[PDB]
Amino acid sequence: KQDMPPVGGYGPIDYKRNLPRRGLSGYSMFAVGIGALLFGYWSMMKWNRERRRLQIEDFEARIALMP
Amino acid sequence: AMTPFFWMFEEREKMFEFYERVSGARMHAAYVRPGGVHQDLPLGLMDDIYEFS
Repeated sequence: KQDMPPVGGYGPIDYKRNLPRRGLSGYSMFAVGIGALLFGYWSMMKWNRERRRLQIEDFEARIALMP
Repeated sequence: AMTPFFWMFEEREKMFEFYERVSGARMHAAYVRPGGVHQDLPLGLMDDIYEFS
Protein backbone atom coordinates (compact mmCIF):
# COMPACT_ATOMS: atom_id res chain seq x y z
CA LYS A 1 0.00 0.00 0.00
CA GLN A 2 3.11 2.19 -0.32
CA ASP A 3 2.87 3.35 -3.92
CA MET A 4 3.83 6.45 -5.82
CA PRO A 5 1.48 8.96 -7.38
CA PRO A 6 0.57 12.09 -5.40
CA VAL A 7 -2.97 13.34 -4.92
CA GLY A 8 -1.88 16.79 -6.07
CA GLY A 9 0.98 19.15 -6.74
CA TYR A 10 1.72 19.68 -10.42
CA GLY A 11 2.78 22.26 -12.97
CA PRO A 12 3.17 21.47 -15.76
CA ILE A 13 6.12 22.93 -17.60
CA ASP A 14 5.45 24.40 -21.00
CA TYR A 15 6.12 22.96 -24.42
CA LYS A 16 6.34 26.50 -25.78
CA ARG A 17 9.05 28.33 -27.72
CA ASN A 18 9.59 32.07 -27.28
CA LEU A 19 12.42 34.58 -26.91
CA PRO A 20 11.74 37.27 -29.55
CA ARG A 21 13.00 40.38 -27.72
CA ARG A 22 13.47 43.40 -30.01
CA GLY A 23 15.95 44.79 -29.93
CA LEU A 24 16.34 48.31 -31.36
CA SER A 25 15.73 47.45 -35.01
CA GLY A 26 14.31 49.00 -38.16
CA TYR A 27 15.69 52.55 -38.90
CA SER A 28 16.83 52.85 -35.29
CA MET A 29 19.90 50.98 -36.44
CA PHE A 30 21.59 52.56 -39.51
CA ALA A 31 20.87 55.82 -37.64
CA VAL A 32 23.09 55.36 -34.59
CA GLY A 33 25.76 54.05 -36.98
CA ILE A 34 25.85 57.05 -39.30
CA GLY A 35 25.46 59.36 -36.31
CA ALA A 36 28.54 57.80 -34.74
CA LEU A 37 30.57 57.79 -37.95
CA LEU A 38 29.95 61.47 -38.71
CA PHE A 39 31.13 62.30 -35.21
CA GLY A 40 34.41 60.63 -36.17
CA TYR A 41 35.13 62.69 -39.27
CA TRP A 42 34.02 65.78 -37.38
CA SER A 43 36.69 64.82 -34.85
CA MET A 44 38.98 64.79 -37.84
CA MET A 45 39.63 68.18 -39.56
CA LYS A 46 40.24 69.55 -36.05
CA TRP A 47 43.32 67.39 -35.55
CA ASN A 48 44.58 66.57 -39.06
CA ARG A 49 44.16 70.21 -40.05
CA GLU A 50 45.83 71.35 -36.83
CA ARG A 51 48.78 68.99 -37.24
CA ARG A 52 49.29 70.52 -40.67
CA ARG A 53 49.89 73.87 -38.99
CA LEU A 54 52.53 72.53 -36.60
CA GLN A 55 54.07 70.73 -39.59
CA ILE A 56 54.92 74.07 -41.23
CA GLU A 57 56.45 75.27 -37.96
CA ASP A 58 58.71 72.20 -38.05
CA PHE A 59 59.90 73.16 -41.52
CA GLU A 60 60.12 76.77 -40.33
CA ALA A 61 63.03 76.14 -37.96
CA ARG A 62 64.89 74.47 -40.82
CA ILE A 63 64.57 77.42 -43.18
CA ALA A 64 65.50 80.11 -40.66
CA LEU A 65 68.87 78.42 -40.43
CA MET A 66 71.00 77.05 -43.33
CA PRO A 67 72.60 80.01 -44.63
CA ALA B 1 30.43 23.32 -32.72
CA MET B 2 32.04 22.53 -29.38
CA THR B 3 29.78 23.54 -26.50
CA PRO B 4 26.23 22.10 -27.08
CA PHE B 5 27.83 18.68 -26.76
CA PHE B 6 29.23 19.67 -23.36
CA TRP B 7 26.22 21.83 -22.53
CA MET B 8 23.82 18.89 -22.84
CA PHE B 9 25.85 15.97 -21.45
CA GLU B 10 26.45 17.92 -18.24
CA GLU B 11 22.67 18.02 -18.03
CA ARG B 12 22.27 14.45 -19.33
CA GLU B 13 23.90 12.96 -16.23
CA LYS B 14 20.78 13.86 -14.24
CA MET B 15 19.04 11.14 -16.24
CA PHE B 16 21.43 8.24 -16.15
CA GLU B 17 20.86 8.70 -12.43
CA PHE B 18 17.30 7.55 -12.97
CA TYR B 19 18.20 4.16 -14.42
CA GLU B 20 20.35 3.30 -11.45
CA ARG B 21 17.70 4.10 -8.89
CA VAL B 22 15.15 1.85 -10.55
CA SER B 23 16.86 -1.14 -12.15
CA GLY B 24 20.19 -1.28 -10.61
CA ALA B 25 22.69 -0.28 -13.19
CA ARG B 26 24.09 2.42 -15.41
CA MET B 27 23.14 1.91 -19.03
CA HIS B 28 22.24 -1.60 -20.04
CA ALA B 29 19.44 -2.54 -17.68
CA ALA B 30 17.81 -5.94 -17.93
CA TYR B 31 14.52 -4.63 -16.62
CA VAL B 32 11.62 -5.23 -19.01
CA ARG B 33 10.69 -8.91 -19.18
CA PRO B 34 8.18 -10.82 -21.39
CA GLY B 35 5.66 -10.40 -18.55
CA GLY B 36 6.09 -6.73 -17.72
CA VAL B 37 8.59 -4.89 -15.54
CA HIS B 38 10.91 -6.87 -13.23
CA GLN B 39 10.36 -5.12 -9.89
CA ASP B 40 8.86 -2.00 -8.38
CA LEU B 41 10.47 1.39 -8.44
CA PRO B 42 11.46 2.81 -5.04
CA LEU B 43 9.72 5.36 -2.82
CA GLY B 44 10.61 8.46 -4.75
CA LEU B 45 11.11 9.18 -8.46
CA MET B 46 7.94 11.27 -8.58
CA ASP B 47 9.45 14.12 -6.61
CA ASP B 48 12.59 13.73 -8.71
CA ILE B 49 11.24 13.24 -12.22
CA TYR B 50 8.92 16.15 -11.46
CA GLU B 51 11.76 18.40 -10.32
CA PHE B 52 13.70 17.37 -13.41
CA SER B 53 11.01 17.45 -16.08
